[PDB]
Amino acid sequence: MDVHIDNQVLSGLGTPLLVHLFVPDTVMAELCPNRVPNAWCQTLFSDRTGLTRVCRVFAARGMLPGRPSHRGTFTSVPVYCDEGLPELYNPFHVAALRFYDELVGELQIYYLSLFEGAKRALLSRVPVSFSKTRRAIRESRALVRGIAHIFSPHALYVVTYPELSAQGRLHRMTAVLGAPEREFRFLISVALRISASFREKLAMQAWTAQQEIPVVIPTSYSRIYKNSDLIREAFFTVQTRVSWESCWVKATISNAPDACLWIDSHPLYEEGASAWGKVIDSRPPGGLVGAASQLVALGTDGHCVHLATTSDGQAFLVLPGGFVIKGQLALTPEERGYILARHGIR
Amino acid sequence: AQVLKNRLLRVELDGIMRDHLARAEEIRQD
Amino acid sequence: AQVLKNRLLRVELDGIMRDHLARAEEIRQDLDAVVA
Amino acid sequence: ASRVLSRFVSQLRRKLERSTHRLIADLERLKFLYL
Amino acid sequence: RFVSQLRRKLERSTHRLIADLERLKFLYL
Repeated sequence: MDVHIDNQVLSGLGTPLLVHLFVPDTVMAELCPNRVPNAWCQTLFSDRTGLTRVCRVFAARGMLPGRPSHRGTFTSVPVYCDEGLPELYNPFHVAALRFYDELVGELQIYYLSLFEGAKRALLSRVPVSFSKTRRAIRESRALVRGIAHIFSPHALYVVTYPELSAQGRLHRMTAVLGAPEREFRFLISVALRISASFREKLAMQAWTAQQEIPVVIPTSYSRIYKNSDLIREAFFTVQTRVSWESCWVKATISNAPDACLWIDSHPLYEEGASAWGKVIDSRPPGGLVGAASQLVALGTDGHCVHLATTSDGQAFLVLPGGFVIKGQLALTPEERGYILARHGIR
Repeated sequence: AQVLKNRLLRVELDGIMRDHLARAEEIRQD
Repeated sequence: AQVLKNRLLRVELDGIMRDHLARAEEIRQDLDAVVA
Repeated sequence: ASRVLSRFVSQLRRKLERSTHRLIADLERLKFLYL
Repeated sequence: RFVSQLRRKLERSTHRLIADLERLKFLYL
């Protein structure tokens, strides 16, 4: 319970009330491989979308709960959406975290899964952490309760405990949707406009390939890939469930820091949720010929479609087979600032 | 959205049962 | 296809489960007013 | 004598039993509103 | 004093029963 009293006196500037929680290792293992993170709070609104300041959450892992039943990581969620009096709760209201060590993996949590279980679980001197002395005397089992998670179907333990007035006001609060409805529709909107840009670039040209990346191709390429076999190019737009892991936003976050290339690569047909948001590097002493080795290793991928984004506002789609279709990236810069505030600072 | 609403009705349903079990306190003195 | 149909079944189900409490509340408010 | 006022406190206990059914009763209406 | 026992056992029987009805609801979906 070390992180509980570690960000309860630090996050009190940006947030009135702080919640203490657990994440099991089993539920967040598909967020990040090999438990590489060791956070950033950004609660987005359901009907009142906007943008909010980012709050920092101190989390430390590898340390168990008081229960021996499950052993997982520690976390905390700030609650600061409730304007003025926090007696109102916003229902169907997400809270999004950016847990990280070196930014990797994302977590989304409803306020309703949080708050329903929070009521369910119930000549100087040196300065003393009065919260630390008050935390130490509870030390019991029923402070922690297991609550199912609506995003990912697992039990997420919250630890609340009759500590002080700050949690004391918390369980007395009650009040009388569309928060994940927007982010899917937004990403599919920009994916539809990108596929329309590729449609008009294939239309103003002949229906042909320019083949930016060289790779050798067999004679049976029109057989083993059928005539107008755009099955992957059909279903590409359904396969992009994520955006903030995608390389599509990696160009927009890298405009201010200069310009490299980013790759969203997907399986020809359901071979696995492959890869999102990687780098093609010209900075290190691998150099431009080292980046060209990566790009020909990209074009030689015979079982994956590829999408390329540049940081300067251009988008490409590399077919398996070295073929490519040029395209444009440009969008209304309100959504640029929207994504830039969704990730971090403007 | 359907499986979201299914877990969403299962997380709200225990709230009214916890409220009823809180109302069952006043039963014990009557 | 038919989550409309299962939604109608759960709607009529919560209707007939509200029926039991609408039955029981008035009977519980009748049996305590005989104390006069 | 001493058996008079408990009959008055019983209706006060019934008063909260009457009024706190609305706290349940608006909640299923909210369930129908959201779902 | 005999009214404060049968009424109490029957409302205990219905407060277990409304939980059984929500359990039948969870049995449905």
